[PDB]
Amino acid sequence: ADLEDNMETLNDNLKVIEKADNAAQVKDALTKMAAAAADAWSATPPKLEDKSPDSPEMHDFRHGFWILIGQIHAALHLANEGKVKEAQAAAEQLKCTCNACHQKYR
Amino acid sequence: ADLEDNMETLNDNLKVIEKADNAAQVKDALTKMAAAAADAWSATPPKLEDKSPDSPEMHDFRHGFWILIGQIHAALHLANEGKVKEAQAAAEQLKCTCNACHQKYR
Amino acid sequence: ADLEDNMETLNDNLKVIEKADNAAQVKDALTKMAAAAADAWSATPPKLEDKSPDSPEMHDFRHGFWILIGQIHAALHLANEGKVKEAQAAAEQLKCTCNACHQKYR
Amino acid sequence: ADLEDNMETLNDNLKVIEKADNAAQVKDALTKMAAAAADAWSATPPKLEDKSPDSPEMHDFRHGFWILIGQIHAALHLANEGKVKEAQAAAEQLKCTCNACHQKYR
Ligand code: HEC
Ligand code: HEC
Ligand code: HEC
Ligand code: HEC
Ligand SMILES: [Cu+2]
Ligand SMILES: [Cu+2]
Repeated sequence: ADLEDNMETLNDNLKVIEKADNAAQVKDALTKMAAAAADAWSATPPKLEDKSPDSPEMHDFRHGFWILIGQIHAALHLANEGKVKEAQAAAEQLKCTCNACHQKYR
Repeated sequence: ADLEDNMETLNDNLKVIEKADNAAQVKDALTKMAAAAADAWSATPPKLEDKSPDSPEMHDFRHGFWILIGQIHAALHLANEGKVKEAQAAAEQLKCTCNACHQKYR
Repeated sequence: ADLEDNMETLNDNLKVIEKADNAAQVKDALTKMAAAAADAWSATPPKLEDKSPDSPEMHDFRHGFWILIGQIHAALHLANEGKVKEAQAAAEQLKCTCNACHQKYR
Repeated sequence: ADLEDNMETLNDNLKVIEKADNAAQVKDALTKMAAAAADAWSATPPKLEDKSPDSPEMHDFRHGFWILIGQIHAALHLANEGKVKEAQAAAEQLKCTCNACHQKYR
């Protein structure tokens, strides 16, 4: 999609997890978010349309995305091991990368 | 997806990346493999239908999707950093994980 | 340290962790847990002294060592933000990875 | 310990990883760089002695060791499967997270 769209894609599935009924709901959000990640991972955001894509600062906006996905599929290692409340909670305790990025980069 | 088509996409991108020129195809191909081995996460294997789905075998079967998916995203990290070939590199070392499964759960 | 030793260390620091009181008292045994898991990662127990170091069945064994200290730090990663009972919770899913391996190769 | 000397632990061990020819040298070096990361993780650098441990400057700063030990361990993977060319070829690559959190927070 586009950097801004992707970001609402993840605003969606992150409350649909918090809402999560079952273990497929979670499983499906987490999918459509690492899906939704990668797409962001390759964008240049507003601010840093001045830093090279080689810049230390782009590595890191790009590494914010790294981190995120690791946090996601580690939520998926808890959705697929039968326990959703702990997966749900990895998905809340996830906003720490979210705000991390924004503050640096939005 | 069904397992063996997930596995086919997996294999097919493992060839793309192997035969890739630049940052995109690697990124695009590893982005595909992601969703792919994401999906197989839950998909169930024949040889483990006679183990509970909340068993240490089934845990340790899904756990190999955890991994896999990460070497993929770690490679994506170098793909998404311009380090084209060494994403191709990372692509090949992946294959410890893929195998390690096959020799346990195929 | 050889095998059994890295283990009980990993298995003592677990108890230390469950009961402990502060994020810095649960830190240092999640670091202990790790450091030992690093030294366990070179190991080759009896059930796999059987097979080769290039064996995939060797590679899968030294992969729960990858997983584990992966999630050890996902657990270390919560202590550091004042999240104690969450990172003591991570300490408890994290043993489905002690699980995985024992059910295969001990 | 205080973070200061942690950040010269890490550096030299890079000196001592690209000053290897074989496993343990590249396999142990990386070992203690993980301890190196582990303790630093908790410390408040000079430049955030004004912000709260709940703050997204800190969340992010100490997320940067999260990564690191991933990139380290991940290069210890290949160190343990025997792959020195591939774990050294990969330790110097971690580079772009050394110099990523420097430029931001150092
Ligand atoms: C590295 C990313 C991988 C590649 C390349 C392939 N796989 Fe797998 N895989 C696994 C099992 C138990 C099967 C059996 C299929 C079934 O029973 O229906 C498969 C299947 C395949 C196939 C072909 C299957 C066919 O009949 O056509 C290919 C070509 C293939 N896989 C390639 C196990 C696993 C697994 C468990 C965690 C890992 C991660 C991978 N395989 C990874 C790869
Ligand atoms: C937390 C993640 C873990 C705990 C807690 C324990 N293990 Fe391990 N383990 C593994 C093997 C292959 C052995 C063989 C023992 C031998 O060498 O004879 C063990 C052993 C233990 C022991 C008993 C030690 C003794 O004989 O005196 C305990 C209490 C124990 N383990 C607890 C394999 C693995 C492994 C593979 C990657 C995982 C990650 C762990 N074990 C993890 C834990
Ligand atoms: C690794 C970096 C990264 C993290 C992670 C990230 N964002 Fe963003 N986010 C950005 C950037 C850059 C912008 C501003 C992009 C722009 O203005 O074009 C942004 C902006 C947004 C926007 C503005 C949308 C718009 O269309 O104007 C929303 C909504 C948002 N983030 C939600 C989220 C949520 C929810 C999460 C976690 C589920 C998240 N973001 C995680 C980098 C990130
Ligand atoms: C998570 C953030 C982060 C990581 C990752 C990081 N640094 Fe540091 N670095 C810092 C901070 C903060 C300081 C300031 C040290 C102080 O005086 O407390 C620093 C300082 C240093 C120094 C100067 C030591 C001094 O006494 O001033 C060196 C050398 C250094 N880092 C090397 C490295 C290397 C090599 C790596 C990667 C293996 C690395 N750093 C990774 C944050 C980081
Ligand atoms: Cu965090
Ligand atoms: Cu990087």
